[PDB]
Amino acid sequence: ITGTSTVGVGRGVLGDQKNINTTYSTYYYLQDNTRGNGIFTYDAKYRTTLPGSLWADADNQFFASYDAPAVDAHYYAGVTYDYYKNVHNRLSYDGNNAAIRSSVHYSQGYNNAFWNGSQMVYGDGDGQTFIPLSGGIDVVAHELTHAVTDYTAGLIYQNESGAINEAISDIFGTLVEFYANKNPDWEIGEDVYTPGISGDSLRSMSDPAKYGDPDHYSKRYTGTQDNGGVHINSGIINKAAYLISQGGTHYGVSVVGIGRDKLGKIFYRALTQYLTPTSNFSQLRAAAVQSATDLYGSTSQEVASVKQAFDAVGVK
Ligand SMILES: NC(=[NH2+])NCCC[C@@H](N)C(=O)O
Ligand SMILES: [Ca+2]
Ligand SMILES: [Ca+2]
Ligand SMILES: [Ca+2]
Ligand SMILES: [Ca+2]
Ligand SMILES: [Zn+2]
Repeated sequence: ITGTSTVGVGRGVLGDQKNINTTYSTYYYLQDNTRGNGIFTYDAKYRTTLPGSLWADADNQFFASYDAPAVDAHYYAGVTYDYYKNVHNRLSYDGNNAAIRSSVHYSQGYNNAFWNGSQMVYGDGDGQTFIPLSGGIDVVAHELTHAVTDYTAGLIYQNESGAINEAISDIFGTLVEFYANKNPDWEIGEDVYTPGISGDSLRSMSDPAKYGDPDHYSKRYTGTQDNGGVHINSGIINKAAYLISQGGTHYGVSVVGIGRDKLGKIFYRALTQYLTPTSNFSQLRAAAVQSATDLYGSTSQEVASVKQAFDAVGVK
């Protein structure tokens, strides 16, 4: 909407206070004009119609329970925008400052969040498996990274290309979590998963097998569930990315870590310059090797570590 840029204050899903960029015109709207062509957050009102209504508030204070998922969807979209702009010189998901739109309170008891090809969508969870999913910065950034993928490599959401698509979202969701630097880790969804269970998460990148996901190509899922295992076989690539950054020995293969920032540079270049809609895991390895070669040189430790990491997870 047309108005003037303002700064509200609210509390997120985990009870933390934060300032949010709003717009005033009669009401205060969750419309952040400071980033690209705007970040806009909507109320889906427990329905499945999208996007719902642009979030309007009478006083620019967002401390009600019902407000919390909107505060976090809006704020964490801003953090994710900042990460891509400041770290990768990418202006929003399309590289041209496309407006970022998110809807919260999607459906009833909905245990998921997703990018739908046009916008972000967040359920509130059922209160047992999940609390409102926008409370997880890694979840928000995972979603939005799907938008980046859609506009770049275009990885089809099935089989190996879909598992790469998912892993790319987990990698950058984690790197955004480190960027914000609030309790960062290599787990996915720990801030919103199972409020009644401490210390767990939806997935682990450092040890995917802790939740039954494969950590070696020989253990890949080959059936048809989950679009051919896109959230299962992602563990193989997540493990490789974790090893590139942090190092380790895995199935008797040693990997010298090169750190998160270089992981991000290598995978961002692979995603935006080398991957295609049907890339498989072997092609991802080649893309990462080439990206590291472009950035650091063919004889570099970075190239050697990328090769080590894919060797460790059985991808040639
Ligand atoms: N038990 C647990 N914490 N996670 C299981 C599911 C992990 C991954 N396949 C998925 O996200 O579907
Ligand atoms: Ca209010
Ligand atoms: Ca964390
Ligand atoms: Ca995490
Ligand atoms: Ca939990
Ligand atoms: Zn995803």
